[PDB]
Amino acid sequence: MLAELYGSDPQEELII
Amino acid sequence: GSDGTREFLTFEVPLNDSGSAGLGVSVKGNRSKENHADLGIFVKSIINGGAASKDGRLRVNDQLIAVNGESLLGKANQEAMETLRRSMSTEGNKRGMIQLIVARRISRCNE
Repeated sequence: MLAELYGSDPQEELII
Repeated sequence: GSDGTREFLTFEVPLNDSGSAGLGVSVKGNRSKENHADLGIFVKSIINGGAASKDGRLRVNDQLIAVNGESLLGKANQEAMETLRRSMSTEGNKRGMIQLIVARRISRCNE
């Protein structure tokens, strides 16, 4: 359940 | 000669079912960790309850090129978001309908 993708990213999302 | 070409589709979304969300799309930007450069802004989730969804019928992981005629193809993800937030609302309610240019990559891995 942990370690998805690889990188320090919070996934920058924007909702329009 | 068409194999791995990308097509630009333009969706025009009226600010009718707006308020539910702006358009009702969720986008996110990704960066190449190898290239150390942005890959641009891509659709992540369509909100089925928004004009862009209802009228446009756009897809997930599509690459956002331009919004209301203003292009973000070239500016970084955080830049792009500012351009989006500003133009989608400010120029969206201005025009009355918002124009979205999104790019379709002809590849099988597409949703």
